[PDB]
Parts: sequence; C-alpha cells; structure tokens
Amino acid sequence: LKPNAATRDQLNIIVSYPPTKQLTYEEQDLVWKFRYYLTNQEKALTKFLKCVNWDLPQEAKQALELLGKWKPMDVEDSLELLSSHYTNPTVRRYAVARLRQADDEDLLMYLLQLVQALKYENFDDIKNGLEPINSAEIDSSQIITSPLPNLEQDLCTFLISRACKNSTLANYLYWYVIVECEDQDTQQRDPKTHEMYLNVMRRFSQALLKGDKSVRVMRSLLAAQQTFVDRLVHLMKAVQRESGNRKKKNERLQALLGDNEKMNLSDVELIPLPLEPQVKIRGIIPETATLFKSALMPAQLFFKTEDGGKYPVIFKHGDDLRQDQLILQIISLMDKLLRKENLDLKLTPYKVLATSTKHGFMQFIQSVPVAEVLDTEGSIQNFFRKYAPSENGPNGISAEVMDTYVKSCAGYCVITYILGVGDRHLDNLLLTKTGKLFHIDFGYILGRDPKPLPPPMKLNKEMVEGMGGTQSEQYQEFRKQCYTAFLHLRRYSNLILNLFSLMVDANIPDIALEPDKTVKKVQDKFRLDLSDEEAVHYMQSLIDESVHALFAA
Ligand SMILES: C[C@@H]1COCCN1C1=N[C@H]2N(CC[C@@H](C(F)(F)F)N2Cc2cncc(Cl)c2)C(=O)C1
Repeated sequence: LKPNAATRDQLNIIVSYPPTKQLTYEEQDLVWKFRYYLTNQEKALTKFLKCVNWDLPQEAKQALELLGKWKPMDVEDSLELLSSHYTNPTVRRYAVARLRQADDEDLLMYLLQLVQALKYENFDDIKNGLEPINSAEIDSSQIITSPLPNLEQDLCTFLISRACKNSTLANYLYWYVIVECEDQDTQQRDPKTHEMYLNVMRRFSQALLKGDKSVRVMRSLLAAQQTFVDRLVHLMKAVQRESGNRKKKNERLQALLGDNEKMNLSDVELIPLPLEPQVKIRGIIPETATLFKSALMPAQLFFKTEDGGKYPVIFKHGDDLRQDQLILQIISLMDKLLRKENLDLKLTPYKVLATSTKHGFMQFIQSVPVAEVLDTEGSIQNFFRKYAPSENGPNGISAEVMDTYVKSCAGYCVITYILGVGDRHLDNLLLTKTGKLFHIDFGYILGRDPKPLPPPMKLNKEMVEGMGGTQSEQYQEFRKQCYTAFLHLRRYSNLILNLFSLMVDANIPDIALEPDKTVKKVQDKFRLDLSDEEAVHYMQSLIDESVHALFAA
C-alpha cells in the first residue's frame, strides 16, 4: 500500500518527467504497484494513464475505478486525455468533465485543438445524436443556410452545449468545423472522419433551431456570415480572372463591390465579422478596397463597423491560412500567459481566420516593414525620431516608444525561437509608430527554413541598432526581458505542448512532415533539462552567440 522513503523519492522523479519522455516497462510496473498512494498527486495521473494497456479490458476497467478515486486533474492536464493517445470513452468523458469547470475565455484559448480532438471521438455516438446518401451530395457551406421546417457528455455534445449559451464561441466552433468539412485530404484519405464533421455541423445546426429566440437568431447570423463569405469568394475569383494589371484589377474589385444589387457586399444588416465576432459589420467600403503587390492577389478590405469604425482586413483567396492561424493562436495564448504573470510585452497577436482550406481573413495592423523603414528613413532610430520625437527621451526618441520597442523585440525573440520560425527577413518584420515590433508570414515554422543552416535565434543588426547598440541601458533591459519571458513561458510548457500534441493530424504543412517529432521540437526549445537559473544563462548565451555572429556577417 504505502511505499518506503527511497521509493517515494523514485516515484517523485517519474511523476515530474517531461510529456515526450516515455516510461520504461519496469518504470511503469512501479507506478502501477503504488497507484493507490499516487492518488493524492494530481500530476501523477498523467504518468499513471501512460501505464495502462486499453486493449486489456480488465486493466482498462481497473484504471477507470482509480480515475474516479484520483485527485481531480487540471484543465491544462485534461487536454492530454483528449489527444490521439487516449480513445477509451470513459477517459475522454473525464477530460470533458474537467473542461466543464473552465470559463469560456479559457475554452476559447483551446477551441482550435478541441475541434481537432473530435477526430479521436466516437463517430457513431455523434451520428446517433441526429434527431429525425453520398457525403459529396451534402455541401457543408449549406447546412446552416438550409434550415428544415458528472461524466454524461462527450466532446461533441459539450462544445455545442456551450456554443448555444455563448455567441463568440459558436462563431469559432462553426468556422473551425466548416474548414474541417472543407478539408479535401480528410475527405479523400478518411471519408468516415469527413462524415463525422458534417454530423457535428448538422448537430450544431439542429441544436440552434431547437433553442430560444436568441439561439435561433445565432443560426440566422451564422448563415448570413456563410453567405457573405460565399459572395466575397465569388468577387475574388472574378478579380483574379480579370485580365490586366493591378490597376485594372482594383477597378473591377471596387466596381463589383460598388454593385450592391448584384453583389450585396457594400450594404448589409449588422453581422458578426467571422475574424472577430465581437465586431459587427455594415459591409465593405468599395472605394478603399485594393489588391496587394503579391502574385496570389490578396485584397485589403475596409469593413464599416457598428459604431462608424473601419476594420481593415487581408482577404486571401487561393491559399491555406491554417498554419498562420495556428501560429497566431499560439502567439495570442503566449501573450495572455505572459500578461497573467503581469508581463505585458507589447505583442501584436493579430487575428487570422481561415474560412476554408482555400480562403481566409487576416486582421490588418497598420505598420511599415523594417525593410522600407531603412529604404526611406535609413534606420529604426531615424524612423522613431521622425514620428516619435522627445528631447529628454533616449536617443532623441520618446520613452514609451523606446520601451514598447525593447519589450516587443524581447517578446518576439523568445516566441520566434520557441516556435522555431524560419524564413526571417526585413519584408516580414514590421514596425509601428508606437514602437511595436512584430513578425508576420508563418510559412516556415518548427525549424523549417528555405535556406540551409538557419540560426536558432532570429536577430539582426537593424534591431540592435534601434536599441542604441549593445552598451545601451535599453540593450540591458532587452536581455532582462528575454530571459524573464523565457522563464514565464517554460512555466506553461505542459499547456503549449498538450495543445501542439492536439495538432498532429491537423494537416498543417510543417507539422505533417514529422507529426511524431513535432512536440519534442517545441519541448526542446524550453530546455526543461535546465533549472531556471541555468535557463537564464542558456538564454544569455543564445543572445551573445547570435549578436557576435551577426556583426561578424
Ligand atoms: C494581417 C497582417 C498584420 O498586419 C500587417 C499585414 N499582415 C500581413 N501582411 C502580409 N502577409 C503575407 C504577405 C503579404 C500578403 F498578405 F499580401 F500576401 N502581406 C502584406 C504586407 C507585407 N509587408 C508589410 C505590410 Cl504592412 C503588409 C501576412 O501573412 C500578414
């Protein structure tokens, strides 16, 4: 029953191993023996469930008795029980029971991954949920637009249940499920999975229709959004087909946008913007809409908002926004995590929402790429002097602007390092007149890069020069903020890792390459082998080596 002191210490070693580390057969044999003692340790549960062979009915049965008797697990820990690693129905109900304890604010932080977790759920239990054919004959983008006249819930039931009580959650659940239906690789390689997402959508549609006055209206709005996107897509196809230069294309873009009788995109009743449903839109301003220099022909569009505002967006048609959608979702979570630890590092986690595997939205943040900053003002400090001057301020620039700059440089240095962001150049490093420095274009992630031998630390001459060099007080503050952000993010390793673990079968280019090796790629950047004091030095070493190497050119 109770182990000795030396054994109690041996078990403690195991309980606090990283998630990618595999327990040995004898290691598990020990944990299995003292499973009743381990009951008082919530962090032991994870290690315990890794000892069970769910193909052995009595072992599974034995384990589930202990699950009900175990110390209730964390909401961050419950995300591990929804991964592909656990498919036993009761285990997955336990995970959901722990999510029933979370706020919608947190549920929203994990919803991208939760929608993905439906792939490991029971497809029949989801089908038998439909109250009273070829799957290709059922258009996903037509379900909501064609309305017909303790451990009780599974994941599907739960997500819909909460989506009816909350309009924001419903908007994302809808679009996250819409893109999972629209996935052509899933349709072709796993037809039974594609059928499931359709059944989740029909269940959601049905659930709304059975709801009250406010719930029933959510279904109309969702259908109004679908319809708007559908028409924006048709407008895009048209402009991309239009023969001529960018000038002739923009003429056609604004021409069609101006034609509300034909297109219905310039004047509409207030509908939640798919990208940020907290924002209601009146339609697109035609005259301000144009195409970017890019060969894809993406469009910058100005949405008239509920309160006279103008919300710029990038609408890409002919591209998959899911990888950028994941990266921006992680940067947002990491920013929220740092703020929770009272460390606001002036980050720019703009919104990205793929509305299909072929099209999506992006929240446009007014800025100038550092490339252009140099092409016109010659330096980051010259640019900041122009738009943000102060006589008493450091290097003849405002304190707030200088402070925001150092803070975001440090924030992004750590995040881009942890997420292993490749293809870094001055075209995708953006700067704001408030001092906000941020990265865009997440086409190369988790150590992937177009060029061979990419550096682990994405830092350059211009960035350091903008700080007033290596001997500045600012440079010292930069270092201090890097290693602080790092220790804070390392604290939330389990969560960042469990979420990435739920993206292995998501069809994210750079995750698909090595799904098995993905979690470890991230897990290694945290350097969980090192103590906080060691980590601080490891970070300072990265910075030194990086800076020395960049001046050596
Ligand atoms: C929404 C965010 C944040 O706000 C800023 C823009 N932005 C992005 N811009 C972007 N891009 C891919 C390349 C091109 C595009 F989309 F046209 F194909 N550019 C335009 C672009 C490129 N370089 C500088 C600027 Cl300001 C603008 C992004 O993945 C994100």
